[PDB]
Amino acid sequence: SVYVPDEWEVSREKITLLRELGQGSFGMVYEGNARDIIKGEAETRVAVKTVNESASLRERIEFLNEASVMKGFTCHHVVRLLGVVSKGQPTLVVMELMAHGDLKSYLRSLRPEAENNPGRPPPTLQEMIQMAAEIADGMAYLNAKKFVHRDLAARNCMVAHDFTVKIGDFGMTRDIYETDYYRKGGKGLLPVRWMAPESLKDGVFTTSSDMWSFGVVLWEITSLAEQPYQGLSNEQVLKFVMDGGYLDQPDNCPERVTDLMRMCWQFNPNMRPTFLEIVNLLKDDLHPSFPEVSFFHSEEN
Ligand SMILES: O=C1N=Nc2nnc(-c3c(-c4ccccc4)nn4ccccc34)cc21
Repeated sequence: SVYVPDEWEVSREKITLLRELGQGSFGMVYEGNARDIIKGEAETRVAVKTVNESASLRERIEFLNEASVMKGFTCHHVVRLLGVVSKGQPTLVVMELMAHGDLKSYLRSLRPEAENNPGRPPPTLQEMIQMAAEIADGMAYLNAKKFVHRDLAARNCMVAHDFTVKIGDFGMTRDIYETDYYRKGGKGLLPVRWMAPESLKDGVFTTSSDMWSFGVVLWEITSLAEQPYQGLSNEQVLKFVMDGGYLDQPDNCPERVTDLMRMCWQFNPNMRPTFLEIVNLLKDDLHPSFPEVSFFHSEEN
């Protein structure tokens, strides 16, 4: 419980909170305007995440330390941390704004019956491949930095103003999608419907179990984010998957996407593909901008 201010610290005076976006599991997230936060931009539309005002000083420290995990990361397909306001109150962290929010909420809005349907039809095959490659590229970047995500899921991806999908601001959906988590004392909140068998069995998270979860994200894309194993309880899901079960393809699932899921859900984790291998499989079928922005095509890879 210490937070030392660094080069990410920004003056509170630069940040204006404009409207609520939604409740993060630790506090309200707002849309804001930030002055002189990005070099070359006089002003930037941002998201800014806070703690609940009921939070202790130590909880604010823990919040900032958890948020700071993202400081090292620079990838087009991972949501970017822009600044921190730790001095005074309220505690703020300023993030790249993702205009269409989290991918689970977004996908659900595309259901024909949804009250908030934006008029956009469900994703085409080309759109799904594009999303898959973007998610896999962000994940490849993170895994290359020896970072294991542990909670890859549509709710933890975000959708930008230009409809690019990115790995979302980390750990932001435990309130809006609380039912996606099974609390198991000692282990904390477990996203059991997204977890690999060895993670369920042994509490082990690896890049190979991130790949398992990627398979489930593809399933959510093709099902418009139904609950995986709907109508099994959390304890039933945990046993089902440990015993070798995995998700059946949604109705009308495109074959190419089905095949990706099947690779992700191999029982032996050493047999699953890597994220770079996923991007390699998809590379010839993407927007022209992809090689300009991807980790996969970068000298860093
Ligand atoms: O934590 C974020 N970092 N960048 C973001 N961009 N957007 C949102 C966001 C969220 C949101 C996502 C997760 C938790 C809380 C709020 N909802 N939303 C609705 C419309 C437009 C944007 C958004 C959240 C973040």
